[PDB]
Amino acid sequence: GMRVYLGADHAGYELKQRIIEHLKQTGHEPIDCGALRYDADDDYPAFCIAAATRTVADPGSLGIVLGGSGNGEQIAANKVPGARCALAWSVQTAALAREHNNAQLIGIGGRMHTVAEALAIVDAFVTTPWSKAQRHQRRIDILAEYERTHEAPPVP
Amino acid sequence: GMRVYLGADHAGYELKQRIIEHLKQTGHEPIDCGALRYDADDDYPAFCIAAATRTVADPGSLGIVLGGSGNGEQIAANKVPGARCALAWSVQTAALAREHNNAQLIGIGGRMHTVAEALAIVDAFVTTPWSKAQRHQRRIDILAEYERTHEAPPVP
Ligand SMILES: O=P(O)(O)OC[C@H]1O[C@H](O)[C@H](O)[C@H](O)[C@@H]1O
Ligand SMILES: O=P(O)(O)OC[C@H]1O[C@H](O)[C@H](O)[C@H](O)[C@@H]1O
Repeated sequence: GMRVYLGADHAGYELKQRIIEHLKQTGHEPIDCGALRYDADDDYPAFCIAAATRTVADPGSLGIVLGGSGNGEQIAANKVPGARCALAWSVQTAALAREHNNAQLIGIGGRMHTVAEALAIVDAFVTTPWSKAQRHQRRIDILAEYERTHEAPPVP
Repeated sequence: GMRVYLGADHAGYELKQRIIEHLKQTGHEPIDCGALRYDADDDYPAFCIAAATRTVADPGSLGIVLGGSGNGEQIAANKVPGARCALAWSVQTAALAREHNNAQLIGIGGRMHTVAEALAIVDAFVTTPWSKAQRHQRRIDILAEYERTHEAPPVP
């Protein structure tokens, strides 16, 4: 049972609703950060930042951000200090986001997948463990340090 | 002809050399930020931060970050202030990254695509114009302001 913060704009809104239901039915705890209704002109960054901020503030939780293409949503989420947001476009990439990047969040482009495909991605994301492998941790650490100082690490 | 800053770790290294060749042959200006050799144990963040930093520092340029899965690489690039790095997993997502997100960078997962698929992704990214549509600019602006102030925009 994972806690999962969900954020979506209008383009991800109906998929977000289906994912909430799916997560409830599969033993997890979805928390809706908005949008709480369909507003055709609404702007994804607020909801992505909301979901990412909550996820980083609640260590051990996960987050999913949803819009049309997934890319703006993950870009926005990655601007939150400490957040690592992968773009999940397949079951394999959702799994690797957890296993290699210890990604707390994924973005999913609601316009790029059928509901069934999207729910399979969600499943992979919420069930795949972080490997804790030394090299993966080292790379996350290097990034975390860069976030702290904004000093670009040297290239060999 | 675009200027394109390229970064890669060992997993994206061979694909990078291939993309450099392709960009030269198609009238563009690639600039290699490393890795300059195959090193099986090397760490993607420095190469991605390097490419993203150079790209943001040179308005009008684009950048491409390359690794195994693409996701760690775009996460790293997105930590650079002002950088918008999309995960390009298809010709469509490469195109929309430019059209909708005015993304200066894409990440590509070398282990996820054939060379021919990757090069078609590259072509879409370096030839698709930014739309400049009001709503897309507004969202990019909202994100830039969050980046500047870390004041999370309010959610309805
Ligand atoms: O405003 P519309 O619905 O056309 O587009 C909204 C979408 O724009 C871009 O594609 C963003 O990456 C994001 O996915 C957002 O959901
Ligand atoms: O160290 P190895 O080669 O197993 O993996 C390296 C890869 O790790 C992760 O997948 C990152 O997202 C990135 O794609 C990197 O290139």
